[PDB]
Amino acid sequence: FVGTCLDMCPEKERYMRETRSQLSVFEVVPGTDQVDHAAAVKEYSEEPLPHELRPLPVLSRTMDYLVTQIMDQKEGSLRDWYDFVWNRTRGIRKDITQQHLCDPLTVSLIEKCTRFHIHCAHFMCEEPMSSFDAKINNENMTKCLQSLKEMYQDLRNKGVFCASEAEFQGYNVLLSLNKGDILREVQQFHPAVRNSSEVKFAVQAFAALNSNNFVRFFKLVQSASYLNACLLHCYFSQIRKDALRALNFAYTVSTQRSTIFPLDGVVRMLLFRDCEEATDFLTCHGLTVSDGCVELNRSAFLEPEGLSKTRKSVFITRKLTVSVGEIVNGGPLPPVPR
Amino acid sequence: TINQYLQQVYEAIDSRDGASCAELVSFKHPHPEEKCQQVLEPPYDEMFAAHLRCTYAVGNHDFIEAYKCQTVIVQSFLRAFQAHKEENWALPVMYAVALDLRVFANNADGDMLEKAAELLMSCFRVCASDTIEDSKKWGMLFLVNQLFKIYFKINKLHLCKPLIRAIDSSNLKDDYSTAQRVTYKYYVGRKAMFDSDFKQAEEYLSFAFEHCHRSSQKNKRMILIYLLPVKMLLGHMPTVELLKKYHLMQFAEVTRAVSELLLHEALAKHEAFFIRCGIFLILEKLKIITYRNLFKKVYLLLKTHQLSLDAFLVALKFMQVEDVDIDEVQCILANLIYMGHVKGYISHQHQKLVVSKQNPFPPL
Amino acid sequence: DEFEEFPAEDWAGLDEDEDAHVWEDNWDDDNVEDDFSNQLRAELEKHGYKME
Repeated sequence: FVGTCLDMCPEKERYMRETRSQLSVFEVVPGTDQVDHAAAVKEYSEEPLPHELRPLPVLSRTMDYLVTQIMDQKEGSLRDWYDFVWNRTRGIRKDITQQHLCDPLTVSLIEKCTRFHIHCAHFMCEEPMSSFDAKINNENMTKCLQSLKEMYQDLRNKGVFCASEAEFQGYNVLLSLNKGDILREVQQFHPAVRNSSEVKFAVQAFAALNSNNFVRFFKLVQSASYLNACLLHCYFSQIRKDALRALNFAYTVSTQRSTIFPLDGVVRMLLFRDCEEATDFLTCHGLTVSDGCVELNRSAFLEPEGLSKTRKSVFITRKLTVSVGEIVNGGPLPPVPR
Repeated sequence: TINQYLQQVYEAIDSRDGASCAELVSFKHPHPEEKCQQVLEPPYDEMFAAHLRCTYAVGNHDFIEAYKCQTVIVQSFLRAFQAHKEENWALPVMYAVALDLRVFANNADGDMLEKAAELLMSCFRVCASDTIEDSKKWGMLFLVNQLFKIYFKINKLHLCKPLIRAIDSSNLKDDYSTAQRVTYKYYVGRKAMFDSDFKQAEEYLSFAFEHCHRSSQKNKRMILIYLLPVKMLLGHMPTVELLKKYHLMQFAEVTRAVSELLLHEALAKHEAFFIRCGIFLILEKLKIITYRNLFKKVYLLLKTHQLSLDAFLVALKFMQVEDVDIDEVQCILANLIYMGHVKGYISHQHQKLVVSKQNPFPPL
Repeated sequence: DEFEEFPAEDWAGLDEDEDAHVWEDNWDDDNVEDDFSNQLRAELEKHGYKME
C-alpha cells in the first residue's frame, strides 16, 4: 500500500508530543510550549493508513533538509544531537524497509544514513556511556550494510548498474576483518567490482591484518579518504597490541636483558598523536617508557583487561577540510529547501 | 498398473523389507489419494499418493509442485518414522527422501534453499533423538552430508558449529558406510581451511585423499584442487609426477616459485583460474613462506651469522612490489621471529640480524 | 564444481591407490647453483656488498 502523505511533519503526532511533553529541543519555536509546525519531523517510538509514512520525493526533501542545516549547527548539548538524527534516520530506514518500493534514488537514502553512521563511529567516541553506546551503533551499522549488500544484488539481476556500487562494498569488507569467511565473499564479487580501485585497497587492508604487517597498515590509512580512515578506528586497539607483542619478543636475547628502543620511531610506525599519548599507552601495558627511550622486556609484559577507552586519533580528522554536511551527501549541497 | 504398486508397498510394510525403497520410492527406475486411504493407514500411504501427484508434476516439468510434494514426503515420513517404535527397516527408505530433495530443492530459480535447509533440519532434530542394533541414527551421517551441501552453495554458513559437534561426539564415529565417511571430512576440511585451522583440514582431507574409489575420476581431482594449498601452507609440497599423471599443471610452476617477483608473475599468468575455485586469496598468504625461502637464498649466498638489512631491502626491491622501504623489511622479519620460522633477534643499534648457529632456522 | 557421490557404497582396503612418494622434503638443501640464484648474484654483487 502506497501513501499520499504530503507533509514534512506528522499531522497528528506533534499535538500528542505537545500534550505529553516529549519534545526535541533542537526543533521547537523559541519560547517552548508551542510545537513548531514548520519542523516537528517524525519520531519513531502492519502500518495503518496513509499517515506516518511518506512517499519518496517528500522523504527525499526531508533528507535534503536534514543534510543542509540540521547536522551543521552546534547549538544545544551534544547529548541529543546523535539521538535526534539517529532516531530520525532509523525512522526513514524503517519507513522504506516495509514500504517495498525500490529505485536507485532509494539506495542514496541508505547511502547518506550509512555515511552518517561511519562519521559518528569516530566523532562521538569520547561521549560517556549513556549518550553514545557504541555497541548498538556497530549493531545498527551492519544491518545497513547487509541490507545494502542484498539490495545491490536485485538491481544487478534486473540489469541496471550504479556509480556508487563499488564504493560501499569496500566498506563492507572493512567492516568485517576478524571474520575470515568474507574472503569467500570476495571470490563472489562481479569482475568489474573486484578489479576496481577501492576493493583492491580493501584486499591490502585484509592482508595487513592477517599477516600482521603493521607498517603497511598505518602507512595505508594515510592514503585513503576520510570515511575509510575513521572506519579503521575500531582496529587501532587490535593492531597496536598485535604489533607491539612481536616487537617485545624479537629484540631480546632470552628473557632477561633489556633492549633500549629509542623514541620517535614508535610514533613513526605506530600511528600515535604525539609522545604524550604514547607514554600513557605504554605505561598502562606494563613496560617502561621513562627517561630517554622505551624499555623492552619479555617477563614484564602482560595482557590488558578492564577499561580500554579510546580517544580521537587527530590524523584522521585532519582530512576534514570540507564541513560535516557535505561528507555524508558527497560533493555539493542543494541549497534552501522549503 | 496401479495394483502392482499397491501390492509392492503392501509387501514393503508386511515383510519389513529394505529393498522395496529401491523398488518403488527411489528415482532410479521407471516410476488418487482416496484409493490408498481406502486400502492403507494414513501415515503409511500419504507417501504414495503424494508420490503419484508429484511424479505427475515432474512428468510435465513443474518443479514447485514437486518441491511441495517432497516437503510433504519428508514431513509425513518423519511422522510415520516416529510412529515406528524403534526399528531399523525404514532407514533404507530414509535414504531416498533426503537425496531426492537436494536436486529438486536446488532447482526453483536464494531463500528456497534456506527453506529446504530448515525443513531438513527439522528432519535431523527428530532423527537424532531416539535409539545397539535397533538404532535410527545409522543414516544420520547420510543426512549431515546434505546439510553441508545446501549450506555451501547459499553462502550463509555463519554458524555450522552445533551441527558438527553433535556428530563429532559419537560412539559409532569410526563405523558407518564408507562412501558417506569420505564425503564428511572433505567438507570439514573446507571449514578447516577457512578460519585458519590448517592442520585439521590436512588430516581430515588427507584421510579422504588416501581413500576413495578410483572409478569416478573427478573426485580425486576435486580433492586436489582444494587439497594443495593446505600442504603448501603446511610445507610438504607436491612432486612433478602426480601433476603429470592427473594433468594438473597450473600449480607446478607455483611450486617452483615457493621453492626459490616470480610468484606474482606466476599468479597473474593464470589469474582467472584460482578465482573460479575460490583459492586466490588463500594463495597470497604464502608470502611469508616465500619470503622465508628468499631469506634462505640470501643466507646461503653470503655465508655469515650477522646479516645487514640493506641486502634484504635490495632483494625486495627487485620484486616490483609497491612501496617497500627500510621500515617494511624490518617488520616482516620480526613476524618471522614471533611465529617461529626464523630464529634470532633484530638488533636496532647495528641494523644487523644475528641468527642462531646450531640450527639456523627450523624445518617444517 | 559439485562433489558427485560414489558409485559403490563399500570397498576394501586394496581398492584405493596412491603414488607412495608425493609429499617429500628434499627441497630444504644447500643447492646454490640454480640459475635464478645466479641472477641475484648480479644484484647483490653490483651494490658492492660481496661475500663468498
